[PDB]
Amino acid sequence: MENFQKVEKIGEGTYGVVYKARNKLTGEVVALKKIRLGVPSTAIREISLLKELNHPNIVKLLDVIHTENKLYLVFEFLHQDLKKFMDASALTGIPLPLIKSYLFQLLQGLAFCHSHRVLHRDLKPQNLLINTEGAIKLADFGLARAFGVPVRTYTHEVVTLWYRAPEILLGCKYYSTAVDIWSLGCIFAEMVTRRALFPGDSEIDQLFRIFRTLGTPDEVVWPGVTSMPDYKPSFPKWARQDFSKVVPPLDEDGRSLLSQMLHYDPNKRISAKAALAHPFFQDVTKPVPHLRL
Ligand SMILES: Nc1n[nH]c(N)c1/N=N\c1ccc(O)cc1
Repeated sequence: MENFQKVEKIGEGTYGVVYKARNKLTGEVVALKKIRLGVPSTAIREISLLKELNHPNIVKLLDVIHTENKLYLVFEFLHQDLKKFMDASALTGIPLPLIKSYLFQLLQGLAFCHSHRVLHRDLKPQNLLINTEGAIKLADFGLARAFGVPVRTYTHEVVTLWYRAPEILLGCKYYSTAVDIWSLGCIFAEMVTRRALFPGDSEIDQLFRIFRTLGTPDEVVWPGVTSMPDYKPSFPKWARQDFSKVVPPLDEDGRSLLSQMLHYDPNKRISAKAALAHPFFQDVTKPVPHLRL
């Protein structure tokens, strides 16, 4: 604050408004997130850890400014998010090579964060940001654990459930890096089909949409599921569909990979590091998007 000229709003994440801003010294143009709330010290301490978790696929946290009831996070500015790009690209879709490049890069971002035991917990197309040179980067990494995840944002807009892993929906309190692999799998499926995979509009709806596509989980596919807090014996028991029906026209390597990322059992679900070795990525390249900013 003080030091920043606000130039436009670009965002209203769960925790507060994001503005494009110019630093009145450095020249530099940044995204300034003004987080509403003085400030609880554990979150300060947590957020500050984030200043060292740097990777070319993680949106750089430039500075943390704590002043009153006032927490501003100053990030690297990128000029659009994947949801806007997807919307823009709807008539033809994102070309597969670009989809592949984006998935590859996000997995790298995740492998990095995961290797330092940092989870995102709330990946969604809105927090995947892209630039003109064919990069894509994860934003808001680590903010969920620092703060919480609320059911509504500061604006009352509802927090999307569409990318939530089933172990979170079933009440697992101590979930793992696997939850980000689930989310990125849903996002990969959405890029390919141009439709969200599981667009739930409540927690039961989200879970039943998952069950309807992947089969109601049981003790066979997921040891320990029926003991989870929010598991009920009364869930309907739906059959698994083929992936071939779910993500046409993804090829067999794509489908193989997606299936591994969407394993019910978080223990069996593919890691980011293992995903990077999958044959899907054998012919990966780094195309430039056509970007109309
Ligand atoms: N549109 C954008 N360009 N660059 C950004 N960083 C950006 N938007 N949003 C965010 C959102 C959250 C964040 O932690 C960082 C940036």
